[PDB]
Amino acid sequence: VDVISALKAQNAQVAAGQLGGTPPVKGQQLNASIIAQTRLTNTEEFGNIL
Amino acid sequence: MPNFFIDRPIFAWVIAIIIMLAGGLSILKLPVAQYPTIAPPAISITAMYPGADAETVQNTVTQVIEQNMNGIDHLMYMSSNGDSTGTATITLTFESGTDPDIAQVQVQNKLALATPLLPQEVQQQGISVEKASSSFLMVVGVINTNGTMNQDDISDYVAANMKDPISRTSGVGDVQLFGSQYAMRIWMDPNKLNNFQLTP
Amino acid sequence: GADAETVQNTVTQVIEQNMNGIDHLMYMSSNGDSTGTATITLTFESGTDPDIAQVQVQNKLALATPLLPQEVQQQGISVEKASSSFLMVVGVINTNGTMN
Amino acid sequence: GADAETVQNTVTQVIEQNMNGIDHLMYMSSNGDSTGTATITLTFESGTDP
Amino acid sequence: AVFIPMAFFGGSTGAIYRQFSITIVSAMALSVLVALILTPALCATMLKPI
Amino acid sequence: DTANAIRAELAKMEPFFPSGMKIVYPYDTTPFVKISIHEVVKTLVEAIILVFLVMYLFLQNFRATLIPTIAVPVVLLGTFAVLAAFGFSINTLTMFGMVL
Amino acid sequence: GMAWLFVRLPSSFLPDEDQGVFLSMAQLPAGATQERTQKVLDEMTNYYLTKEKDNVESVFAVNGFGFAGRGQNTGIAFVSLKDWSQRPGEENKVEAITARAMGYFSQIKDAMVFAFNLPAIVELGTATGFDFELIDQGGLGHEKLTQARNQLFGMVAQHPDVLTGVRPNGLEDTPQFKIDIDQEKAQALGVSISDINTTLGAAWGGSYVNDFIDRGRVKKVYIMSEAKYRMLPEDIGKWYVRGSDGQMVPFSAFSTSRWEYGSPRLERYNGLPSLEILGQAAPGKSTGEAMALMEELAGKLPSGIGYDWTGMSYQERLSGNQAPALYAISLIVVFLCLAALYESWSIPFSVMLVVPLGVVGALLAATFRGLTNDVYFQVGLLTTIGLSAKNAILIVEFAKDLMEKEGKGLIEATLEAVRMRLRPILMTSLAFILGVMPLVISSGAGSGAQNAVGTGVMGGMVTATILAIFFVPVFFVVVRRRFS
Amino acid sequence: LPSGIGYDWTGMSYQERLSGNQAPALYAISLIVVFLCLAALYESWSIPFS
Amino acid sequence: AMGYFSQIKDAMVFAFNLPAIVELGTATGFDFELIDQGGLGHEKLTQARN
Amino acid sequence: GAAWGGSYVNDFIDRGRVKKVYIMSEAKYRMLPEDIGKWYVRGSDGQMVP
Repeated sequence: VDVISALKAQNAQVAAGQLGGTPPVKGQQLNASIIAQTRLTNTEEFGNIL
Repeated sequence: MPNFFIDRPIFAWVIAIIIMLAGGLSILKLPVAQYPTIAPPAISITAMYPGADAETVQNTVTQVIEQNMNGIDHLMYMSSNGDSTGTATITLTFESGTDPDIAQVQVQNKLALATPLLPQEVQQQGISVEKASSSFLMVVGVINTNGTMNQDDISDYVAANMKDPISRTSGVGDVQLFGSQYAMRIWMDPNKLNNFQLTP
Repeated sequence: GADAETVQNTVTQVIEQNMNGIDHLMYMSSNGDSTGTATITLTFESGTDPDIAQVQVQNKLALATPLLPQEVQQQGISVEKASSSFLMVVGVINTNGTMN
Repeated sequence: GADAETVQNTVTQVIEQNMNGIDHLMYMSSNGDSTGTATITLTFESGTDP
Repeated sequence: AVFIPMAFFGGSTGAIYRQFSITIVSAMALSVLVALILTPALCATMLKPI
Repeated sequence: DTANAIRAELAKMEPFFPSGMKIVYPYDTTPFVKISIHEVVKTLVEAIILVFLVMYLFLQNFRATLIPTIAVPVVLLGTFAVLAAFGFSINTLTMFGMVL
Repeated sequence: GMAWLFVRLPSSFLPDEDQGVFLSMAQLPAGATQERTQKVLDEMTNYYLTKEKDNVESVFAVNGFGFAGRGQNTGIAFVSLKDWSQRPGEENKVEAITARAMGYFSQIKDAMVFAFNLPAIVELGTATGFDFELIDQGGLGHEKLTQARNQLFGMVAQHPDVLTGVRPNGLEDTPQFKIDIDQEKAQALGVSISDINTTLGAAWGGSYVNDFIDRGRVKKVYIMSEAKYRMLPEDIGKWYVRGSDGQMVPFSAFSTSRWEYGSPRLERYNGLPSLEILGQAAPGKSTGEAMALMEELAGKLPSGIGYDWTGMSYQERLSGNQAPALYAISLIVVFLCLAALYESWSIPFSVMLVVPLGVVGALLAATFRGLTNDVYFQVGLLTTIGLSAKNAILIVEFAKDLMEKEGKGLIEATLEAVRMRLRPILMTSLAFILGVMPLVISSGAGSGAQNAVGTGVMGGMVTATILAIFFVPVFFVVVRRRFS
Repeated sequence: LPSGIGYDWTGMSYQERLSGNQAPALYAISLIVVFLCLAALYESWSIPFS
Repeated sequence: AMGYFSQIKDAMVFAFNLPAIVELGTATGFDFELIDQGGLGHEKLTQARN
Repeated sequence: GAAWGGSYVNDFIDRGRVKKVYIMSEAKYRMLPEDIGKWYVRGSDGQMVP
């Protein structure tokens, strides 16, 4: 059960929005999407799960 | 034959008058349009992967869906795009003369076959199969001459009172609202949350 | 267990706000009663293919389903291309009178 | 990782009970095996559009 | 010409009148076809000279 | 037809608008369709007039020239009947065909 | 001469029309904000409502929404012109109006602004011109493909005499903000990863929590940070998440940030990564010439980079490819009908020898008026085939009858037929010519299509009358002598 | 009724509003066509009236 | 039955016969939906109905 | 909800067929407004609070 819980928690997707997203502050000039993808790809990352 | 009607002019007149009468009656009922149905039918598949970059969308959803979509009858060409917002749009253009309803049914079947391979996140959102168009037939704008309502109020009134009845009008394929419906916006302040030791 | 108000505001409005883009849709009516059942009926123009109409309605409902409460989904949403009047009623009687 | 009885009682019976309202249906048959696979086959009339 | 136009009734009742129109028109067409070819052949043979 | 239905629906909506609200039409391709159909019909009648004059030039007699002109409405209306029979519509392409 | 003219005649699919409306768009550089787009849209609207106030009725600018690609750096404007009656002359038409607009819009220096006319088949595409699809067939990768596209634009800019207003139909690569969540540090500080993800998402991208009832209507409920805490990379540190110990810990403690550049909208065409290119032919050039030049230019691109046409260009290429078959089949069908009707093989050959006489006139008519080889012209060519064959019939059939029924000689019968049937031929020919005369001289709303339909077939009639009235006797006499 | 309270017709009421009674026009067309057929039959414009 | 039921029964009892075409109800009947366009609420809609 | 409206927990097999399982208050305890006070909920401390 603990292994299942850890594995479910480790991989996910984050809708991190954007810098300067709408509604923006007056005078904003940079709009960049925020990417925070803490995803695990190879075997060692899975093995490294706490 | 010409001699028969030479001797019988009233017969020929009757034939001509009957043809003309049928023509006028047909004119009364005939529809009028600029062009007949010329453009090839198109079917759109829209799926959302919330908070996924464009590269992730292409690899995870669009590639999987496109691979299965190959082989449908009377398929002319496909196109796709994966936005940074996570939306994936697969547009399938079929050969002219194809019945769009059967095309939609077949596309739905293939999408059902390909759905389990998709990420669970995009399965929760729900994928849409709809007949698609490219250009707006009409744009109807709403203004407030009194200069009392901003864009939010006008847009909310439209979304609440005009979008749906038009969306269900006969022949209206799709309606896009150039605004946004009202929503209960809660604007958090990180300083206050931290002061009260709360999190979103 | 949901009353009429809950049924409307949690199921019927959610479903009917996504019932757009369907072809040959004459009019749409829906009602929710105290027994907890929501009934949305979409009438189509004469000559409309019932199978295609059901397919399109089902597509829109599939879009609108995940927003519904879990209990509603578990009970099982049903889409039927049926008439209004009963074709026939097949009653069943126990002549012995032993059963209930 | 499910047996035949589990597969039947939890998948096949439910699907069969909710397979109502389809047109031109001749018969349906189904099975569940030790591997965990439920296969439900619906056979339609000859003229039916697949 | 008497019965054809009632086929083109509009509205919901249009099919109702179309049934009668098609039935009677087809019946008349078959009737005149029979009277043109079938009946004259029968009259020659069956009718004993009077 | 969809444009007319939309305009009728907007006409129905208008009475319930709050004070000051106004519907504008900043973009619409239907007026072009209507004007183009009007133009092609004008071209058709001009063609009929021109054809009449050409025959009258050679025939040099009204009754003689009237005979081929009678063949125009009968053929055109028969063509409209044929279009109705096979489900075709009155579009600029059929109008061009008739003009030819 | 007919072959030479047909080879040199430019091709196109359907003529553009003045539908009373046209579109516009603005593509600010990547990473542009909504306000900078709104300023550009205001400049466009001001131009429309001041420099073109006599022709432009209203402008409906939509910020943040584009025909292809939706983002803060895009925007479109639907421009509706005055009534056709209020705009007289060629200067007050969509072609000239958009030409004048592009002259001003090419000096914006802040964005890529385009004004374009609607396509004839509005359902097929969003704009007039062509739909080029640069395709990465060799798996080169996105970076190579954009490099290939940039080179293609470099080639295109060298031919402004043919291609004009050539633009991508996508979004350029944008800066992206990457946040590295060092999960081990979060665990050390006692903070759940789920809390981190939820806090970040709800703070910076909003979160649709649930619904609420607003005046009896089901509307959404969103939570998002206030604007001033959601603007800078520094604002990451302002957001605190509660640890298991109950001590708030800032995002700066367990995360780092870095800038990357990735595409916001990736495209695929027929299962291969692709970049869509839109463009128009320069004034005085047809779509066919532009498409030919585009194919030639795409030939010189590096290997592994293919191409394909879609939409209107696909249909145009299909029309060009299927035409010759249509012509051949139509000629064969006409020949067979003539053979069946006249019970001969000599008569049909003599009649079919007349088709070039009408075709050369049809081609000359289009060449003189500067029209192109559209679908309408193709229809006209078929009509000219019919008309020339009709005149040949009017002579030959009467000539044939005299040779059989009256037993006259070959030359005598031909002379008699040419003498007697002259007047009906001229009557029918002039009737047709004046019949399509209103199409040719039309100048109004649908004048683009009407001229295309009428011009080609009108000249075909005049040559199938003038030339055939002399050449048909030659064809009939020559064929009959050889009994071929 | 007070402001904001619309109305609409459904069911049969809806179906009747769309359907227009074309019967007089259809019968007029029938009479005209029958007269034309009779004129063709007798080769006279007057005899049909009988 | 209506005479017997309506006179005596405290509740509203309706004995009736289905029409020839079930969809087309009573020839004199009509269905009249009273729509709350302005979002007034159920109470105001009921008052308008009264 | 479970007391006064019944709750569908899961399924069970009855004579081979899958049938639902419901929990609900016994009829006599959900009939009157006063029956609300009979129902108790357990707090965090473990005490039943009405």
